[PDB]
Amino acid sequence: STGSATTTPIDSLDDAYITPVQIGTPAQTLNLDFDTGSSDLWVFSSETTASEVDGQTIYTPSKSTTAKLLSGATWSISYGDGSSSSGDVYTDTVSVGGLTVTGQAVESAKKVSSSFTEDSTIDGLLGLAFSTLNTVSPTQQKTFFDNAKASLDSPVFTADLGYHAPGTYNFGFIDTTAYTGSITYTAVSTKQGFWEWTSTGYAVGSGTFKSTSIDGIADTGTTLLYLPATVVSAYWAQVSGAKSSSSVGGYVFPCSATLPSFTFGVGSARIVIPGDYIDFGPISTGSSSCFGGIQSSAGIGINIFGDVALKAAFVVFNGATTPTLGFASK
Ligand SMILES: COC(=O)[C@@H](N)Cc1ccc(F)cc1
Ligand SMILES: COC(=O)[C@@H](N)Cc1ccc(F)cc1
Repeated sequence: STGSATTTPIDSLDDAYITPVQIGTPAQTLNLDFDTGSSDLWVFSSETTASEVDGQTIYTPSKSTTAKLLSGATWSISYGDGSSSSGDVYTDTVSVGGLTVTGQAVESAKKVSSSFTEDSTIDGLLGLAFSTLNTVSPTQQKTFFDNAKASLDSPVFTADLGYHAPGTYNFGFIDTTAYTGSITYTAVSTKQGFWEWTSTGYAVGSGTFKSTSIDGIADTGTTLLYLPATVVSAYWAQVSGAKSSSSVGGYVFPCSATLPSFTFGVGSARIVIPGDYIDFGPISTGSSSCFGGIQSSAGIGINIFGDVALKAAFVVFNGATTPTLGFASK
């Protein structure tokens, strides 16, 4: 089997991407944020505290003839920005782009933090990291990909995120028309439960490539590219007037600037992020200070190849017995 679904930016900055997901019988379609940096499929629901729902579409398990309470199971998750959600668990039929999993754990939110409530475009998350990170207790549950894997034509999914435009998540096949050149594959560490890999270096604009190992994760749920402070300083030094602002929370730059590209290495291959992908617009409405799309990871504890990086590539998440990642230009 295979599946193929379009993923759409939630706003004009590509803050995040939503993909329609069919849950239950008859189908209830929710727009979920496919997250390769987490392993829970959770949704706004008829159980979510009413004051914490503001425009999201909800899953109502009582209206699904295939929903079953997973007795005794609860979940609770906290993310990198400090947001969080928690609740109980149903199993139900879940389909993405024509690919159907029966008995998928659908984690129903009883509580969500304010950043979730305040975003009306995200109806929940669909985790695509390794199932070892799933938070369901006392019986950990498998991700949608883990459940689908054995049925797929090939045990892979691909992320093809658009710049200010829709893109595609495919399951079970590699669309050879969706990229240019060849796909370069690179080793993955599954020890921490993420798609963790090592970039071979970087370049700023037309500058020389610096060969240096940068360990990080391929995170479709993260908006920005978070890299070591040395790398980030080298990038922003090429933008006149750019500076790190403690009050704003990162590097800002004059909105009048033209940004240089940023290249990252994948083995001997190179992925080029155009400068425009690094512009996240005014820090507040009407400001002439703009927020940068490359930021320091120093306060995180790991480097994160988020959407800024991934949208410059066609990315293969190869879930074979020994997982690997593939990157191609496009
Ligand atoms: C960090 O929160 C999220 O990822 C979601 N609320 C999506 C989102 C990300 C950034 C932003 F400026 C607006 C929305
Ligand atoms: C740092 O982790 C992240 O931000 C994503 N991997 C998870 C995440 C996705 C959407 C959202 F609204 C909040 C958090």
